[PDB]
Amino acid sequence: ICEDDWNSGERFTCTVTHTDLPSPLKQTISRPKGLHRPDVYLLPPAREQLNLR
Amino acid sequence: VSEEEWNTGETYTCVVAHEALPNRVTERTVDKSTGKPTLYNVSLVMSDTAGT
Ligand SMILES: *[C@@H]1O[C@H](CO)[C@@H](O)[C@H](O)[C@H]1NC(C)=O
Repeated sequence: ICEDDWNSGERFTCTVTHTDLPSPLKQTISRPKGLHRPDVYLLPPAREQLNLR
Repeated sequence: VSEEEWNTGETYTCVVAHEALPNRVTERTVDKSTGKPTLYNVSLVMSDTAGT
C-alpha cells in the first residue's frame, strides 16, 4: 500500500476464511497518532578500551 | 688512577667509617658521567599520556 495512506491512518482489515470454520475472522490495524525530536549522541570509546588494545 | 681507566670510566667509590655516621659506613661514587660531566646524555620517553 502507498505510504501516505498508512500515515493518514485508515483502518485495514484482513479477511480470514479457513476451511473447517466458515465464520470469518476480522481484525483492525491502524497507526496511532502521538512526536518528540530525538537527540543523537555518539559516545567515543573509553580510554581504557584504548589501553587494553 | 691511569687516564685510560678514566676513559670509559669505572665506578670509583669512597667508603669511610666513623662514629657519627648513621649506619657507620657511607659511600660516594664518581665516574666520567657524574662528577662534573661534560655532557648530560638523557633519553626521556612518556607513554600513555591519556592514562587510566
Ligand atoms: C647518548 O644517548 C643516546 C640515546 O640514548 C645513545 O644512542 C648514545 O649511544 C648515547 N651516547 C653516549 C656517549 O652515551
